Amino acid sequence: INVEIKKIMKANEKVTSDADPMWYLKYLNIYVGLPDVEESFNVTRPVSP
Amino acid sequence: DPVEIENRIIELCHQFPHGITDQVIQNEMPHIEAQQRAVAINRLLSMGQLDLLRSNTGLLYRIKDSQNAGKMKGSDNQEKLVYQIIEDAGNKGIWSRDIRYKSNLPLTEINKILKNLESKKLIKAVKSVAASKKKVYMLYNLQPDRSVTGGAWYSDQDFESEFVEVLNQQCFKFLQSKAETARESKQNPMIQRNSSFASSHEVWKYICELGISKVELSMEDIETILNTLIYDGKVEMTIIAAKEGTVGSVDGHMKLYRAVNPIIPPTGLVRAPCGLCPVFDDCHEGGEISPSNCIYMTEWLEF
Amino acid sequence: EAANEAGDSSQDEAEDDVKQITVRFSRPESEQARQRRVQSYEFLQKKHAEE
Ligand code: SF4
Repeated sequence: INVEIKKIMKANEKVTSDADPMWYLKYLNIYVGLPDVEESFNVTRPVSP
Repeated sequence: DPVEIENRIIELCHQFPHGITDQVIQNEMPHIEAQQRAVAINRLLSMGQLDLLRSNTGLLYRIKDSQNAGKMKGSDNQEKLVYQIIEDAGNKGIWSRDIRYKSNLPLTEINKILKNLESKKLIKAVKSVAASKKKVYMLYNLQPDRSVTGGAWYSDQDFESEFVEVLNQQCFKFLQSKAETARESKQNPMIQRNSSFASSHEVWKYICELGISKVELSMEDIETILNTLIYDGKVEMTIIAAKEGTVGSVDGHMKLYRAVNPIIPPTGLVRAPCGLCPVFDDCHEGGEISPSNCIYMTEWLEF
Repeated sequence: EAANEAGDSSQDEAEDDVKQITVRFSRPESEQARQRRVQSYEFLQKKHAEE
C-alpha cells in the first residue's frame, strides 16, 4: 500500500483513446487514506474493526 | 542546384497532366546527367509530390492531385488522403465504414471530409442496391457501375417483380406464337424448327417495340430473361454457328430460343394430398396426425 | 524459377499487365504499431545499412 501501489499507478499513469486525439487522462498521485465508513450521508467517519 | 531541377520537373509535370517520361526530361534539360535527374526524382517521390506509373512505354512521373480540391477547410493533406482511395474505389464505390477503417480516422472527421467534398461536387453518394446498409461514395465524373448500383430491374433500391413477370409473360407469349406459326406452316421439319427458333436480337427488338417500361433494356437483359424462362422449364435454347449477321453479339455463335412443351404432364404423386403435405414426416397410423382423421384428404374428397 | 514459369511457353505474348495505381494510404500508424515497427529487426537492419 505504500510502494507497490504507487509503482502500479505509475505503470498506467496515462490512458488515452485512439479516436479524437489530444485527449488523455493522466494520474498524478494515489492515496489510500485511513479506514472510514460510508454510513453517513455523503460523509465519512472513523470506524473501528 | 537540385532545387532548380525539382522546380523544373514540377513545371514539366504541370505542362503534362498525364505524366512525363525520362526522355522528355532529358530533352528539356540535356545538360544535366542522368544521376542528378534520378536523385531529383527520388527526392520528389520522398517528399510526396509525384507519383510513378508503369505503362507499356516505360515509367511516367505525374504530379499528385492537389489542384482538384473539394475540402479546403482545415488541411489539404486529409483531403487528398481520402480522395486517394475514393478514386481507387471509383466505379465500384466504397461504404463509409470501409473509408473510415482505411483512413484510421474517427467518424466525425471523415463525415466532415465527405460533406465538404460533396459540397464542391467531387464525390457522389449512391445507395448500394446490393446491400442497402450505407451509401457508397464514388467520383462525380465516373459512370456508376450497374452491378454495385442501378440496373434495369432495380428501381430506387427496390426489385421490380412485376416488371420481370411481365417481361417473362410477354417473351413466352411471343415464343409460343412463333412456335405455333412454325407448326402450322408445316413446310418442312428443318424449316419448321428454324422458324420456331428466335434469336436474342429478334426478341430484344420485339420487346423494345412493345415498350412496356421506360428504362432501356439491353440485349443481355433479354438474354437473362430468356435464361430465367429456360430455368422455368418452358423454353429451349440452342447455340448455332454463325460468323456475322444482324446480331453480331457472340463471336461465331448465336443463341436461338424456341417455346417447347413440358416433357411429361403432372405426375400422380402430386394428385394426392399425401404428396403435397407439409407435415408428411409426422404421419403415423395411431396418433394425432392419422390418415383416418386427416383434414387434407377430407377437404380433397369433399371438393 | 520465375524465369522458367514465364518461359513455360516458347513465345510469350505481350502481357497487358499494366501496373494499376496501387498507391496505398499512408495510414496514421498507432503508437503501439509504430513502436513495434521501430523495434522490428528489418528496421534496425535498414538503419545499419543506411551508414
Ligand atoms: S395428414 Fe392425412 S393427407 Fe396429410 S400426409 Fe398425413 S395421411 Fe396424408
